Amino acid sequence: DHSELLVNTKSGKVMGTRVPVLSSHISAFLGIPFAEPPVGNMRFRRPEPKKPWSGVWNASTYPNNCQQYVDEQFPGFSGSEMWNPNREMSEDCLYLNIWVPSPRPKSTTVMVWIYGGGFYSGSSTLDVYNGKYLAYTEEVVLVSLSYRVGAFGFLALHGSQEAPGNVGLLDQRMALQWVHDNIQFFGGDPKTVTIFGESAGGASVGMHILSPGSRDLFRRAILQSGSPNCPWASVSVAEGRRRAVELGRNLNCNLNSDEELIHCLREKKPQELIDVEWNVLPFDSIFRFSFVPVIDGEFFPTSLESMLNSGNFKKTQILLGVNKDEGSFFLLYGAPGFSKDSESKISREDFMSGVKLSVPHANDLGLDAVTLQYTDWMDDNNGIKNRDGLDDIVGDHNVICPLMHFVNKYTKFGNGTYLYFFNHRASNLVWPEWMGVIHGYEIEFVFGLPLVKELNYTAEEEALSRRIMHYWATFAKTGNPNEPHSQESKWPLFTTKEQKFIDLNTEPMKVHQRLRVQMCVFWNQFLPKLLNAT
Ligand SMILES: c1ccc2oc(CNCCCCCCCNc3c4c(nc5ccccc35)CCCC4)cc2c1
Ligand SMILES: *[C@@H]1O[C@H](CO)[C@@H](O[C@@H]2O[C@H](CO)[C@@H](O)[C@H](O)[C@H]2NC(C)=O)[C@H](O)[C@H]1NC(C)=O
Ligand SMILES: *[C@@H]1O[C@H](CO)[C@@H](O)[C@H](O)[C@H]1NC(C)=O
Ligand SMILES: *[C@H]1O[C@H](CO)[C@@H](O)[C@H](O)[C@H]1NC(C)=O
Repeated sequence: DHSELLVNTKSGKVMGTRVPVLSSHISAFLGIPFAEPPVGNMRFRRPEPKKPWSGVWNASTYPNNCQQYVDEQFPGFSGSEMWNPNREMSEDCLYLNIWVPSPRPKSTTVMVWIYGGGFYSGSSTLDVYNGKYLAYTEEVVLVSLSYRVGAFGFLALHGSQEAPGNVGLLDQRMALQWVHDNIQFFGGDPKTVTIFGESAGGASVGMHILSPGSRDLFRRAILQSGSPNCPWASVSVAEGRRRAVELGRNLNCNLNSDEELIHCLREKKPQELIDVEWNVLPFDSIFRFSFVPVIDGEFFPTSLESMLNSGNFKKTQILLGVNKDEGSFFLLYGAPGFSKDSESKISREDFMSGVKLSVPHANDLGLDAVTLQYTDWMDDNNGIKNRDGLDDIVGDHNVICPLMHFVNKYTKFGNGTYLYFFNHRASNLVWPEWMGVIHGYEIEFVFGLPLVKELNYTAEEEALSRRIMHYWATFAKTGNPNEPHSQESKWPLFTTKEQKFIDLNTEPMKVHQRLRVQMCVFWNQFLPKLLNAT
């Protein structure tokens, strides 16, 4: 080798870069391709594996982020801008990143990060997805993948093979193929790969657990605030088709045959599709899960629920959880009365509307049912209560109760579940109090940022991040987040009978049972039953 930053891989030779890590240093390989650029006539198709290359691929800088809608609701605002692309956007975007410990290890554990963003945005290159503190602190090879989002990734004319749909999931699978085939040269154990991810990354993980074509490519799985059965995470092939033809209609396109339609859509510039993306949604939910995975009979042989009942999925160990206020950012962005700079107390009227916004698929009875469920009628004009109740509505319906359904289903067949509730609101949070513990805001703990002194996290936050990185890495290494026979308090296994989970915050650990049963019984059993009858 005569070098640490040089690696020969079944695709090509790769030149690394040396990086500082809290006064130490590590190796890092940025922007390694794993597939052919999906440009021109390749748009909306299955990816192809990268054609192997003569020479030294300069893997010393982050790659172009994929093409997505950017978030300008708060220009200049870091809380919101941290999530936007920070490298140039381009259809040429299927690369990946490895952080290897230094000195290069023998065959140690690999974690692969799959970003979220609702399947319409996201980027592998964000400050908070910086793999170096975790790769360093826990001695793991940390990969981060990238995948087409939006129409580029999920336009779906089932029957067609030109835009079959799901292709963004296939992007991830191929990144995962590549880890299977090449991570050995980098010091990592291809028999010890944990895929982890948040939001749509969390659901993508769960979809790889489910899909036959992906199960064999990894060992263990972490799902953070996302689950494949989330209502924003998939659509029927009928509704993908319907939505895809509506992108044509919106862009003046021939609609007689798929060939016609795809051809038209392939001619248009990127920002053009992005600009009419919103306008495919029936009406509506706020924000733009236009193009998402399809239940296609291929990647997904049958319906998720049926897969999940029959046990048709990978049986291994999972670690997963939710944040206390998943819903808060949705309300801020899409619902009246809710604004970044006020306490956002909610009139009783703005509650009726907010309910309607959050449960689009429901009839008047559904809305009454949800309203009854979440309303204190001894004090129905409390604007804090109404504001918080709406938050819980949105959080439970879209993240917690689908996640709890998945957990109870998986655990009947799987080989060990661990379940967390992250309810710490960070000291240095730039968002207003009423949002609480926000969708996405445990990521920074997982990826080590509170160990950087520059960023003003408290010491008790430094200890939390260290504890969490350990749980995560110990779990990836062993299928269990606890240390062999250590003094520290044990995070119990989640079981069907007893359903224990822990909080994840600065106070000493507490174990609980049945995370949000009452509401989840409502969302998972009662409400669907009531809508199917009426
Ligand atoms: C209620 C209803 C639907 C929901 O779907 C999801 C899962 N993914 C949604 C992410 C797509 C919206 C992201 C646009 C802004 N990017 C952010 C993202 C996240 N958190 C944010 C918090 C505050 C402001 C912006 C955030 C975390 C996920 C990455 C994108 C969560 C969720 C909650
Ligand atoms: C995970 O699976 C392992 C192995 O597939 C299970 O361990 C076996 O348990 C049976 C009965 O408990 C024993 O007869 C064997 O000695 C164990 N085998 C091994 C290889 O350890 C284990 O119980 C499963 N874990 C969970 C939490 O479901
Ligand atoms: C790798 O690429 C970047 C792009 O500007 C450059 O800064 C860096 O010095 C290059 N290294 C080599 C080996 O050329
Ligand atoms: C704490 O650090 C931040 C960096 O995000 C810095 O901008 C800020 O000025 C510091 N706080 C105070 C009170 O000076």
